[PDB]
Amino acid sequence: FVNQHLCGSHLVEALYLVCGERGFFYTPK
Amino acid sequence: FVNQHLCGSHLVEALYLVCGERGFFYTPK
Amino acid sequence: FVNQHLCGSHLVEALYLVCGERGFFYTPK
Amino acid sequence: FVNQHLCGSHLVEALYLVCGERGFFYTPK
Amino acid sequence: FVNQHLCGSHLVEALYLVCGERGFFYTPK
Amino acid sequence: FVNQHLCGSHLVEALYLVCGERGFFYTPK
Amino acid sequence: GIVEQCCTSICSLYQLENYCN
Amino acid sequence: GIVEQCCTSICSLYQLENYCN
Amino acid sequence: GIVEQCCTSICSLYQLENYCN
Amino acid sequence: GIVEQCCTSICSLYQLENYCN
Amino acid sequence: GIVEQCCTSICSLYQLENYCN
Amino acid sequence: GIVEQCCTSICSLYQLENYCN
Ligand SMILES: *C(=O)CCCCCCCCCCCCC
Ligand SMILES: *C(=O)CCCCCCCCCCCCC
Ligand SMILES: *C(=O)CCCCCCCCCCCCC
Ligand SMILES: *CCCCCCCC[C@H](*)CCCCC(*)=O
Ligand SMILES: *CCCCCCCC[C@H](*)CCCCC(*)=O
Ligand SMILES: *CCCCCCCC[C@H](*)CCCCC(*)=O
Ligand SMILES: [Cl-]
Ligand SMILES: [Cl-]
Ligand SMILES: [Zn+2]
Ligand SMILES: [Zn+2]
Repeated sequence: FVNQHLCGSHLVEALYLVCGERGFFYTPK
Repeated sequence: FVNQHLCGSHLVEALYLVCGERGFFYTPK
Repeated sequence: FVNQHLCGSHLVEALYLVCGERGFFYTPK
Repeated sequence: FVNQHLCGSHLVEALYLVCGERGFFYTPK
Repeated sequence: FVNQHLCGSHLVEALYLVCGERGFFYTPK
Repeated sequence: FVNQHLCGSHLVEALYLVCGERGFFYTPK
Repeated sequence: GIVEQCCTSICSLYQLENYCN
Repeated sequence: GIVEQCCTSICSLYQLENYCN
Repeated sequence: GIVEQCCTSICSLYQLENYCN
Repeated sequence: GIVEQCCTSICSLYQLENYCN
Repeated sequence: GIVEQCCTSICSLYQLENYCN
Repeated sequence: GIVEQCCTSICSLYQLENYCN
């Protein structure tokens, strides 16, 4: 799904700004 | 230090494209 | 000065996520 | 609406590049 | 089409990261 | 050199908005 | 607002100028 | 995961905190 | 073009290489 | 201004919230 | 090149339009 | 770390793939 890929692209940058020093994990599957 | 914050903002997007369905763990310095 | 232009480009996106429905007024230097 | 949020994310960066020194205002509601 | 414009926005940055020194060409029409 | 890579990443997005349907040829240094 | 205008339809750069300060 | 949660519906920043390390 | 190819379906990085200079 | 303060020092969420409406 | 000119000096809309097709 | 290596030197696709799951 292309639109799912687009939202995940915005999810990653949102997580990076929110978490910061702690870091984050992204796992679609 | 802001320029590292900007560089990390581009790194996570690059990791998102490279990894895809695998996912990643972002751990900054 | 370009690096400020890049920093401002990241600032507006950060403001967009933080403010949400409130909105914001971006006034550069 | 998530897709509305995505377009607003691209609206902010488009406004920043177009306006420049004048600045801009974003107000969804 | 707005959603077509959004995908092209992500296509350009994906091409830039993939191609690198060679460069790339984007042509919707 | 990373800061040029970041600047080029913003340049292609700026070119994408400016050109629109015309398209562009990105040839880095 | 801009959401009902420039997201349902693609806005030109001139139409984007209406939302500068 | 986060894709089924924060993409079908808009997540608050507090909900985004659930995916930090 | 790339819009009809890599936007209707997700393209691999190898398929993205077809549009480099 | 936001540029003078946040492009020299990393602004957190609570600092950036000062500039919202 | 666009990099030598626009990554050292801020290019406006009309400068960036030079590199379109 | 990824920051110490890739924010000082340009990391390619194969270097960035090292940090995937
Ligand atoms: C892996 O494929 C995840 C399994 C669930 C897929 C959900 C697809 C839709 C996700 C929502 C995207 C919203 C885009 C605005
Ligand atoms: C606040 O919610 C604004 C009221 C109108 C909502 C419009 C929602 C749809 C906006 C268009 C989004 C287009 C995305 C490509
Ligand atoms: C110029 O208009 C190209 C002709 C074909 C238009 C295709 C429009 C749809 C493109 C897919 C967009 C997918 C967004 C997730
Ligand atoms: C002087 C030019 C800008 C570079 C700043 C120095 C490099 C970053 C500091 C060292 C890295 C660790 C950051 C910790 O917070
Ligand atoms: C020398 C490293 C890059 C920093 C450039 C100097 C800081 C920006 C100039 C002062 C800010 C006002 C910009 C006005 O146009
Ligand atoms: C010292 C501050 C950062 C600027 C680095 C020097 C400018 C970029 C090098 C010259 C441009 C050509 C790059 C070739 O790979
Ligand atoms: Cl999008
Ligand atoms: Cl940057
Ligand atoms: Zn940047
Ligand atoms: Zn998007």
